[PDB]
Amino acid sequence: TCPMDEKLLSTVLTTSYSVIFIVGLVGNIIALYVFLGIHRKRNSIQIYLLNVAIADLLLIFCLPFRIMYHINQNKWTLGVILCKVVGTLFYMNMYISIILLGFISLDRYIKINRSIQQRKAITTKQSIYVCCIVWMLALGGFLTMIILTLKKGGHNSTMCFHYRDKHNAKGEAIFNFILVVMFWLIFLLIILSYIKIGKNLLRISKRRSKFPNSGKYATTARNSFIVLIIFTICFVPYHAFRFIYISSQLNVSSCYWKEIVHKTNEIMLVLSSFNSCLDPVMYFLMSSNIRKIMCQLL
Ligand SMILES: CCCCCCCC/C=C\CCCCCCCC(=O)OC[C@@H](COCC)OP(=O)(O)OC[C@H](N)C(=O)O
Repeated sequence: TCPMDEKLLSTVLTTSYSVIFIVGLVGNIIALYVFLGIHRKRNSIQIYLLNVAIADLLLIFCLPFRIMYHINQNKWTLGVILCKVVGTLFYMNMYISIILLGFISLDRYIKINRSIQQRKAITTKQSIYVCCIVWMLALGGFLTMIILTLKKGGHNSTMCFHYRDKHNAKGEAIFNFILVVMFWLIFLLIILSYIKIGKNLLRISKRRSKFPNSGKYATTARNSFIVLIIFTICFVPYHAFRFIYISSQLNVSSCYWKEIVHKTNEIMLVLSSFNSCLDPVMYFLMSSNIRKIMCQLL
């Protein structure tokens, strides 16, 4: 290996992940309470948000093991089993979050731009179907990768999450390439969905047929682009560098490349978990009723 100094990396990762842990924990607990407590009835969007809250709660649950490993001595005291379990559950949660984000955007685009009257709220059915399908497929992929790693591989060690070349497991390289291309497709769908939502609300505000509360359309138009840009800044960096990460991880290379690649990936993961901790606060603020509840309570 090439052991370059990483005390500053350890400190920044520990503090960032601890802040993300506390913020995402409080955000996701309050979000779960407001999705099961004060929402006796659920809509498709509320179902998808509840599942994003669950996925993110599991990501904040994954965080403390990462902070322990990074702060203790940058050494992994537990077995290779727990290493692979946490390292796989984290990515499982991230890509479940991203798929559910895409699904919310798609339903908002079918609800806002093209819906003329309503849908008679028959949407919770296929909402629960799609959420259960995606969760089961994600459990399938997570267990597949964890069993293909724990037994088929020959390499286990006493340190975790560190940079390891995937020449020992090319299946993981191809799995990550598949995941990156599908994330870019999902983000293309999100960008189409939210751009079209903003444009439709902008034109409707431009006509302004009915004078009363015609400005709420401006607020919603800004909110569409806000959530698109937050998702764009919190995810596109990581998945844009991941192509270079895979390309470097499956060829002969010097170590100096390896330190910069590893530390870039650490910062990008800090960003990704930052999104997973923001999203509940985003739903708290963007909803009129919840924002009024918070403002009158605070
Ligand atoms: C329609 C098909 C969609 C397919 C996915 C279904 C939903 C998603 C379900 C769960 C993802 C499971 C984890 C996948 C891991 C991909 C990323 C990756 O390569 O992580 C590797 C793990 C180690 O895994 C064993 C080889 O990395 P770590 O060692 O935990 O961290 C190393 C490094 N810090 C890094 O993360 O690059």
